[PDB]
Amino acid sequence: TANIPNKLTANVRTRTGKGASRQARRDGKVPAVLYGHGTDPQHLELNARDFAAVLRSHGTNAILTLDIEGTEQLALTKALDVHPIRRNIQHADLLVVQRGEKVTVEVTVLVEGDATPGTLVTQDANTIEIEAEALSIPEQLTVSVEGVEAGTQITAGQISLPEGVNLISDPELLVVNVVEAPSAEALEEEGA
Amino acid sequence: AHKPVGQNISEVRRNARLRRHARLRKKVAGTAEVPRLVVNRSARHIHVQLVNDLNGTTLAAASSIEADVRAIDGDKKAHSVRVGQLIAERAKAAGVETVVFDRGGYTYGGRIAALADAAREAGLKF
Amino acid sequence: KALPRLKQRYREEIREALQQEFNYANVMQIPGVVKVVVNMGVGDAARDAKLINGAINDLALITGQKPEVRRARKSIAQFKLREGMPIGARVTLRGDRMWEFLDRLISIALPRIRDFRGLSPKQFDGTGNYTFGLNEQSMFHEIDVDSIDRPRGMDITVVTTATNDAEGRALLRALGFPFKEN
Amino acid sequence: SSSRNGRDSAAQRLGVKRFGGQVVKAGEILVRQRGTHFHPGVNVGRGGDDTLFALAPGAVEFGAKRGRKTVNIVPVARP
Amino acid sequence: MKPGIHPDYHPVVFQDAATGAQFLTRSTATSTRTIEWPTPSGPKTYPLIVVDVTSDSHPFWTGS
Amino acid sequence: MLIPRKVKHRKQHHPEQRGIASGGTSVSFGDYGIQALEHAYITNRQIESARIAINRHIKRGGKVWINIFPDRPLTKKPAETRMGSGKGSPEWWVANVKPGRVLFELSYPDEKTARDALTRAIHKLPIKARIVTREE
RNA sequence: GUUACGGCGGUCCAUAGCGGCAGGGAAACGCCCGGUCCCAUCCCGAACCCGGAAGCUAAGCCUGCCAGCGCCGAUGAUACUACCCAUCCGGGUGGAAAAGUAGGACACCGCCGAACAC
Repeated sequence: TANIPNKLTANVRTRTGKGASRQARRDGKVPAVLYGHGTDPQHLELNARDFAAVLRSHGTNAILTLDIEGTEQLALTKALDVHPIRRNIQHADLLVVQRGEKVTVEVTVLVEGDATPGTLVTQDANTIEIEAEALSIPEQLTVSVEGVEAGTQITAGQISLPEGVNLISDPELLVVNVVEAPSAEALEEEGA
Repeated sequence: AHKPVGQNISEVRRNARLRRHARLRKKVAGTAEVPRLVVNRSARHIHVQLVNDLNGTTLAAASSIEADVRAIDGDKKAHSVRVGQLIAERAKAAGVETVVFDRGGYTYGGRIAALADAAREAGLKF
Repeated sequence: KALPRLKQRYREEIREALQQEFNYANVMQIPGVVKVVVNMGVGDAARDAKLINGAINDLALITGQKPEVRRARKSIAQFKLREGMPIGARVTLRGDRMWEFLDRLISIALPRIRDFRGLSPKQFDGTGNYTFGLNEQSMFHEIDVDSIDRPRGMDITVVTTATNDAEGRALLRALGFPFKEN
Repeated sequence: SSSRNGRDSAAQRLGVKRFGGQVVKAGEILVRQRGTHFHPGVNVGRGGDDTLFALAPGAVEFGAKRGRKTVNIVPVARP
Repeated sequence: MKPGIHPDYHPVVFQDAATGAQFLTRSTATSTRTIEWPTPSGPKTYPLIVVDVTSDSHPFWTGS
Repeated sequence: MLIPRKVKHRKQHHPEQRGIASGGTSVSFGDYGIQALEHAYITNRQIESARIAINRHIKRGGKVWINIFPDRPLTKKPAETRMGSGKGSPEWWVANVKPGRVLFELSYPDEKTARDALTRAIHKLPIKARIVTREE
């Protein structure tokens, strides 16, 4: 897991409020917050294009090697604040990180699926809770569904992991449900 | 790996006592010129206090543990009687004549009542 | 200055045997019967308000104490039942009177049931409280069994500080309830 | 072809009448209320209709006593 | 337990009429429900009750 | 048809058409969703028309979720009656739909057919809308 | 003054609760023995009450541990909003949530009494 923590120039904020924040978003930045066991909550402005490149590249949970005030820092993206319509990025929380730490994480699965003909898939869940190392978070829990038949409830305690990564969502979950496929006459009797 | 099931009557009796004592306490008040006479009973011995509930402070005290009160020979009731004597003397030294009587979550009669009646006899106004 | 049979027996043998069986640290953990309970649901309260008095008289003659008359706190009209209609009598038994009652029951009446094969070991609950039931009162020689005008059965239940069914059955065995030994 | 509704009941002028800080005489009415939304504390009394009133002059303090909003009266400083 | 009197309470001797393995003990069974023959089985004398049947005369788990 | 089996209060005010969505701004159970952009009241018959539009365009197998239910009535009153004299009776049932909100979610393999189906179901509704993938 | 003690109280009353683990009984808190005397059960000395100290810290209770069931909870952003600008849209100065997050927390404080001591 040879990750390249993306680098980003961030500058501390003068003004902290709604007017300033809208002016910032307008200019083309994104406000952001930094905290953790740093215990010194910093308020930053990132640049949205660079931030979006970083996310689109390495998934949403993606470590960062920031540059604050000339000094550099290490952070993880804990939470995003998105707009529904425009689908901008309004605000970003950032958890400081030392190397070798155990922080809980929530990543996305990937259904690589080609099934039997009489088969349909149903993704009951996207997001699974994990603890891992700092530099070693995945991007995609690949789950494969091929050769299988009708009902095969892929439990959560069935996915293949890295070495040194732990599942913390309960192993009861239906991540997938392989339904007996519908009839064209069954599609008349669903939601009427 | 033996394990119990539920409530013992010690717990029942205790929490019921606290229940009815803090029921009663709604009507009783405290003040340094009219304090509250709390009683706290056990099977063996007994304890009492004069309480000021304006500051949750205490002005007098007594109990049937002190050897000078164990120097009684007679019944539990007589221990209680001499206790009432001592607290009358002490209260009227520290400067309290009138009080109320909190039965502390116990029934009136027996040792409580004989205490209080000895105190009424020996001067306290209640 | 007196001792009932079952209680002397209890303090002599049974505590010892349960100690030698279950190996408690404190003897306070030893199981001990507390009380005995009796109930009679008349059920025809809305049709005979006089069988109630009959049952009261029977349990009086049987237990030597005036029962309690349990009222109906709820009103369920599918049975005619209304708030306060007396449906049943109930008696509590504690102490020497209890031990005497168990002596009599085990030694006179239960050896007078018709084709008594055995009381189940499965009338327990959670920890060992034995809740059985009698169809008729035609059995206690205590009763004047000439005057009875109807069957008026009852329901008995025996409660103990035992913590589980194994200790309960073992104790009641040592005390001499005719379980179905299985 | 009728609207069988239409009725209503005239008011009763409930609520707080002497808020925090004010000076109140004796027997004055702090709050009118149906239930004990606000309970009495010290130097305060209850009515028949669960009204509250003052028993001793002073000034108000809407504090809580074990989860329940109370009303109190404190001693003014004599001039 | 108390006034509003209960039935009366006196001892009893349940004389085993099966094989002579009798019983005798304090009870609430007396004027209420007792039999004649005040036979002292002990230091005192108190009523007796013929025992038509019992345990040691009733084949069951405790008896054959 | 979609209706509730019983409502407590069967004569309600008109819902509000002010504000943006708080929930249902994220595809949940399928792959290809519909998202609104305007404010509107969507009824029972519209949603029936739309689900039928989808099932007659996939026709075999592939699932359809409806994250809306008409649980707020509206009151017509009978015809040619002067205003006044009460409040009419409920006749059709709407769901309010604030912008950002998601209505439908499909699960069919090929995006071609799926996008086309959702478009046919969009043209059965009063709102401007758009199509969504579960991705960011 | 002080210890794994008891009792009465308080906190704008769960930061204090529930559950699990270990552990304590000197004087005290207790449980327990029995209904002679006051007194009591809508029946029962079970409870309340009385008379004592054979027995055990098993339980109650107190002490430490477990952040797991529950609770508390920010900064910053957002929603909403007062006022103003603005031909519909939208915007600026100020105020500012809920949720979420980081985290916290197996309470704190006061008085008398004991035991312990110079």
